[PDB]
Amino acid sequence: VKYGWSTLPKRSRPTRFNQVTQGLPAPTSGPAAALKRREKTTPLRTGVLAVKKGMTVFMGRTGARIPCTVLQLDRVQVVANKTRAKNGYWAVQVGLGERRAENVGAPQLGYYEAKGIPPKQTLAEFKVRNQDGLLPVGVQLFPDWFHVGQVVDVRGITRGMGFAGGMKRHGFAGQEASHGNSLNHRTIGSVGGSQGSGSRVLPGKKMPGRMGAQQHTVQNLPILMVDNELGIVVVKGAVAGHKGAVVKVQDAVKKAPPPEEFVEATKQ
Amino acid sequence: PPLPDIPEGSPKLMEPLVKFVSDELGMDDLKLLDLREIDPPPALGPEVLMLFGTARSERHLHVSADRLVRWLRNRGVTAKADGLLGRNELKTKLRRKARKAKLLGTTGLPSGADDGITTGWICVNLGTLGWSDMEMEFKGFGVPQSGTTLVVQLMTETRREELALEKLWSGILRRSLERQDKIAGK
Amino acid sequence: MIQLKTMLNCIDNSGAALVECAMVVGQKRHASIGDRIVVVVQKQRGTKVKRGDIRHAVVVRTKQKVQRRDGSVVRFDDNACVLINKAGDPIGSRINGVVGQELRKKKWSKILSMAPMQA
Amino acid sequence: RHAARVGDVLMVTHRRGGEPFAGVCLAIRRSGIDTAILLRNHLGKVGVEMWYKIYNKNVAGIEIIKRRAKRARRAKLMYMRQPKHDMGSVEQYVFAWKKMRKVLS
Amino acid sequence: MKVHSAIKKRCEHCKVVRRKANKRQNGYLYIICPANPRHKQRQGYR
RNA sequence: CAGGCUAAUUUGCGCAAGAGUGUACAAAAUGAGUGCGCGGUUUGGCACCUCGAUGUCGGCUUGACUAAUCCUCAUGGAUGCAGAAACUAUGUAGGGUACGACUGUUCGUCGAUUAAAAAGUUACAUGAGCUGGGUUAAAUACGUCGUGAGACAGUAUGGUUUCUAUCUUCUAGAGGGAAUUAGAAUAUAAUAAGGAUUAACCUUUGUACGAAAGGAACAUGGGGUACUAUUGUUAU
RNA sequence: AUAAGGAGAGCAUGGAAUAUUGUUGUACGACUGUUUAAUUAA
Ligand SMILES: [K+]
Ligand SMILES: [Mg+2]
Ligand SMILES: [Mg+2]
Ligand SMILES: [Mg+2]
Ligand SMILES: [Mg+2]
Ligand SMILES: [Mg+2]
Ligand SMILES: [Mg+2]
Ligand SMILES: [Mg+2]
Ligand SMILES: [Mg+2]
Ligand SMILES: [Mg+2]
Ligand SMILES: [Mg+2]
Ligand SMILES: [Mg+2]
Ligand SMILES: [Mg+2]
Ligand SMILES: [Mg+2]
Ligand SMILES: [Mg+2]
Ligand SMILES: [Mg+2]
Ligand SMILES: [Mg+2]
Ligand SMILES: [Mg+2]
Ligand SMILES: [Mg+2]
Ligand SMILES: [Mg+2]
Ligand SMILES: [Mg+2]
Ligand SMILES: [Mg+2]
Ligand SMILES: [Zn+2]
Repeated sequence: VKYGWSTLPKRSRPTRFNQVTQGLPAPTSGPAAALKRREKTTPLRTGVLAVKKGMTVFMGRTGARIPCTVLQLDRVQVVANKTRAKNGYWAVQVGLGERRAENVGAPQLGYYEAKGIPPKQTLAEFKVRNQDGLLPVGVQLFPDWFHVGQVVDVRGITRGMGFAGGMKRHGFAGQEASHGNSLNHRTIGSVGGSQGSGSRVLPGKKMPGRMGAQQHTVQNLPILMVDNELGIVVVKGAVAGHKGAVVKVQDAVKKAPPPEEFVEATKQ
Repeated sequence: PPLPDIPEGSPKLMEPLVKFVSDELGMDDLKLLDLREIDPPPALGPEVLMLFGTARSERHLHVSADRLVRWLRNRGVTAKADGLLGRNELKTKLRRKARKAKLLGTTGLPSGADDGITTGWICVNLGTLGWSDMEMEFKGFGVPQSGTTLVVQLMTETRREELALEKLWSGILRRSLERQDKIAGK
Repeated sequence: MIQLKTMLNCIDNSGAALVECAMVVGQKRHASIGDRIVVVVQKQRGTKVKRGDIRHAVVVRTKQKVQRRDGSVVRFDDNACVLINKAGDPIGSRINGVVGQELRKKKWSKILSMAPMQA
Repeated sequence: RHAARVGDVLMVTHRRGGEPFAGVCLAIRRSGIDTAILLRNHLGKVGVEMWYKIYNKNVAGIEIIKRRAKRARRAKLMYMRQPKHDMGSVEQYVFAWKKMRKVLS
Repeated sequence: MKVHSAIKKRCEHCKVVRRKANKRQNGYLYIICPANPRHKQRQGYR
């Protein structure tokens, strides 16, 4: 095998010939079984691309100081809808910002040409639960897409930290400072056992290396403020990345979807 | 004997409370101290109304205290008894005690003078229930709302004499009143 | 932030003047205002506590700055505490000094019933 | 000129209770909505400092009860923690201030 | 219940049954007794 | 010295049988002297084998695995399970099992917390990763033995701890590539490999149970001095 | 024994060096010295 329990050649396409309508058991794997075991968690509605603008506090009447991060929506449009009959899952492609036509390539210039949308800066897909989550292509999403008090998840790329050691990367304790230590203060110490442990370093061993600059998701962050004119969506807590980086905001998977009235008002 | 007069201006929960702790709990002596005239608000709330009661025995106090917390819980007030051990908080203390005896072999049983399972004072702090706006001069945001704080101190006869918290807060009262007159003048 | 080997002041009329912290009870993080600790009496004041007696105490004052929920940050000039028994009942009967405002939210009504000042 | 300067003595009245805290301003951090001020006072015999957010709603009001004779030659007055320059207790200026209000009012 | 390597009937009401045998395992021999629940025994370890 | 063979012995266990204890009643618990066994931890035997050792081991760093379970989860038995606690046994190794004092050390001993402060294998797991508590010296003093040189599993103080990583493994990041196949831009699924993984407290109508003293299981809630939910407080 | 104990415009009469943990009590050797150049200075 190469990946998992399957020995099937990667160039063979037998999916259409093993159909449940012919009396075969519904497979436990595949796009169909992957969507069925994620139906509850999958967000009902699409998300928005926002730009991290900074951190502050939301001072509330009577005495509440709530640390919060500001995320700005900069011309968030709907670019494409990914259906299940065409792609294998439900999702909405969202665009953010703009880019100069010269910098956009011809393959992408003809892609926006077939939609009536100006070239965007970035693109991202947000998985929706069913066909009711697909929106018309070319509609702008404003901060009012969310409501105050709605918990969301913010996905952003964490700050880069280059080649990290063992202390900063894996929280290693290090070694002593002055009681006879010899050139080994911030080093990782032992890397394994001896002949009884395989006479090798074991896969997955924690070692120095690059840290940061990866996607990180912060779940269950309420929405404290929603200002359309400013274009901002203030969320509680911290968010991954630097100021000026694009992040993905969507409803929380571990929390119930917003009421039926809200999901319909926003669509209305 | 009679009941402690209710200071004019107390909340509507002050009259049933005094009746409850007297006619249903069985406190020997009850004295309600009006300490709502202290210039610097004490470290219990704006205006305290310490109610002092005497229990027959530590066991009676522990039951009466827990009986009062459940009586106030049926009205919305969420009181926190400072000295009332919980159901499982007592298990762990008993487990460790009995566990150590098993290992040692009953060599510390007569030496467990202080265990943390018995107390002769319980302070049921009801908190500041009724909040209202004051009247101040600020040209500032608003007025610093104040509210009456209720505190029920139930202890035994032996423990009510050692502490002597009745003469502590009484002395504090008159002191804060004399100092107040200095500012005004008369 | 009170740890092991830390020396604190006793502000109650228990007969202790200078105690040393021996254990942070119930937590791994260092004791802050309103936290329970186990101390060892190191000095006295000219049923009192004799030097060397191990008792439980509560931190009331910390030199480390403590941030309240509203953004107020309080700092004291020294670390103080009041001796208590394992039950939670003040050994002393009167507090002479100012205690932090974090004793109100951690249910220390007994310490706050000795008429201590607050900051 | 009329604003409160570092080195002056202020008095912060708290929303919940009205408990006033008086002290000499040692620092002013201007950080947008989180602007804060540091007040030092000796309560009892203990020196207690306090950072206060001026734009929070838990501070009912701030008043200047005593101004500094000469402007301080420093932005921060952290040297007032040393016994040499420690102003000590501020109760004197608080008592003298309340009297003025009562007599006038 | 008592897991013995030698299970025996201890009264007239004790019955020998093989339970928990399914398409994935062989099961164990049990001594089930409705009169006295102290006679409950099993043969084999999971 | 480690590895290898053996398993007398063990501070490693299981099963079978049942003298006996259990007011009664073998198997709730307990189990004499024994029998049949597993296993490779302690003290040994052997000697295939010259090599990092005589406390063969301690601490640090970093693990991986085992399950014969100290804590947390499910559960059978208990004239000796009323409740609570505790006992015995069956499932189960996901995550934890801390801190300090005195002891050269692990052996250990104690202090105070804690839900608990359980074990073992990996060449003391790991010194081309650290330490030197050790592993060996020459100096000196004392003690014991010897006619003496000396010896001692003695005692005390002191006493140079090398290496720029070739290969495999490993952690990261790259050059080229073969792709249903002319090659690209952008967004991407099935699937794969890993990560996260603690516990406590209040809340039962102080209820069930109990003569009383005592005192549960089940379940909900404890995100808000923002929204919202909820409980109170005053005004209409 | 320099015992100890009392003391020498702005935050500071301001850098460097002087400048080092202090005190007390034990064991051994009276003391200053000498010793295995290059692991043992006692
Ligand atoms: K070094
Ligand atoms: Mg960078
Ligand atoms: Mg370190
Ligand atoms: Mg191999
Ligand atoms: Mg190898
Ligand atoms: Mg018999
Ligand atoms: Mg078990
Ligand atoms: Mg049963
Ligand atoms: Mg039970
Ligand atoms: Mg799991
Ligand atoms: Mg070791
Ligand atoms: Mg090695
Ligand atoms: Mg010699
Ligand atoms: Mg000799
Ligand atoms: Mg030397
Ligand atoms: Mg190489
Ligand atoms: Mg996927
Ligand atoms: Mg849990
Ligand atoms: Mg509110
Ligand atoms: Mg000499
Ligand atoms: Mg030499
Ligand atoms: Mg030398
Ligand atoms: Zn039977």
